[PDB]
Amino acid sequence: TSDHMDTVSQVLFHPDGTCLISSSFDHKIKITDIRSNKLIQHYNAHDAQVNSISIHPTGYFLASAGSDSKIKIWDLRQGRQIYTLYSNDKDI
Amino acid sequence: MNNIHTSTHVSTYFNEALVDRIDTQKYLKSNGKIKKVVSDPDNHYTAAIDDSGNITVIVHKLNRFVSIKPSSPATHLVFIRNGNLLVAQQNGHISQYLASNGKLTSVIKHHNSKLLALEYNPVTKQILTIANDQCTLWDAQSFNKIKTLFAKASYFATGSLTPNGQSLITSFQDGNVYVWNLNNFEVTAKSEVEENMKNQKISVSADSSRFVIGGSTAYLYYCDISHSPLCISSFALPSGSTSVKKIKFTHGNYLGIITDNQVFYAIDSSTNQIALEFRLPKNKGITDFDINPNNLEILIVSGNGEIFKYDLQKLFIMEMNQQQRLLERGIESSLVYNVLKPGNQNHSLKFESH
Amino acid sequence: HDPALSRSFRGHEDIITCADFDPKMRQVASCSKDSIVYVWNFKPQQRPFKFVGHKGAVYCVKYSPDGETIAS
Repeated sequence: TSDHMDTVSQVLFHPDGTCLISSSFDHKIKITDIRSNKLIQHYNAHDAQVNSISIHPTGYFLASAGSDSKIKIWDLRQGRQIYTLYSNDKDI
Repeated sequence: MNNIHTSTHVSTYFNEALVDRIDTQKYLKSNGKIKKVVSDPDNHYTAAIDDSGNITVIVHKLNRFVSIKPSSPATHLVFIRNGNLLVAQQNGHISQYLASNGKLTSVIKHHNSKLLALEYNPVTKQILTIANDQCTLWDAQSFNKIKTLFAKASYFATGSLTPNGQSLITSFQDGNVYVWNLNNFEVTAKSEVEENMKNQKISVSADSSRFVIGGSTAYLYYCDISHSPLCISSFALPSGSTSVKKIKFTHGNYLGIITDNQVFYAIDSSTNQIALEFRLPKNKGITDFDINPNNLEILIVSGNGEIFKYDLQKLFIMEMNQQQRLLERGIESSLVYNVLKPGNQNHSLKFESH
Repeated sequence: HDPALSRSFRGHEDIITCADFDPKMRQVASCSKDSIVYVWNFKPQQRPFKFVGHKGAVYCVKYSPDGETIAS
């Protein structure tokens, strides 16, 4: 609580299995490392009933999904949200 | 002695350069006249409501129509991309028909209200109903519910969804305008305001960076998310406005307005000034509107019984020209439009939102 | 440089919770919230397989890196 509110969603990893990624019902992704359980940024997520995620294989993109039907993609090499996607009815 | 007539700001504009006609002889069969317009988010299936109330979907390429047998009138219609019609009926229920047949498929009920104002978000699959003291949010397929927003006392006036994105804004009689996490039932943004307004409605842009509030008092409020508070300012209206009955957003930075002086207006929110002014003969009159955004194809229902028959995009030509001829002289738009100046905090609907 | 929704899995009954892929590029596995998972490919003339199991919801399906076994 690394701050999450409820039932945590998918936990993802840096390509090397480090810097794990998590969010839950709370609208934020935390990217935190292993043992050295330190945060690099708050990857604010969707205001979803619940969120969801996968990260592009290169570890560059956080695909922020969730129970609501807005979808957005993050660029981890920048730390910006790239943008909120058109989405067009997708509670991914 | 004395008041204003006749039809010079409306039927003369509306029918200026048509390529077809609503041959109203085929529609106004009631002993009586057309009273209200409700309409299609997919634009083409706009519909007429007469003093009987049967909804006639006017199909503006066929000069044919869908006669919906039940006489119950709509507050507004919602249609989806797949061919269905969701009718917010004035009977307290929302009734879905195959749009393609006028064939009843289902009814959404839970509401106890006279009004069920609808808005449909085609990019969320979500339809919202504004009714009585609640907002019902539901899956646009319309066979279940998502949430019932409500309050302990402040009574509800309005709210809406965002069609090319998503965020839910609602307001109370208090004028308090606030933003919801529509999927968590969270008020994430809150306001307390000075201007209380009866029967106010919130117009929500498809990309809801911008919002507008109407209501029983003669004011209009405009929001812009790029600035804090989201509602940064308020302003009073062109002389003669008494209240605002209906406000709706279009594609450009614009909203249609119906006031209770029955004059309709088109407002440019980039400046908060009126582009178009619409007037009809004494009662008779202008009663409601339908704006279809790509060209602003319009269905207008006038108390004069005429069913229009126009595109605002085409009417804007007259206030594109005119103004551009005057721009050769250098006429100022803030006067042409009547820009409505931001006022005091004493009557604002100022609202912080993120 | 487009999100590129291409062509969806037409026919998914309702209620969808996941997907994974066979890196042949590709066969797609997907799963519903009730009794069913699907596996199909492009060359769209190809037809999907409808698998029955997971009488309750199925939340996730996954393929081995060779696109072989699909755990569900």
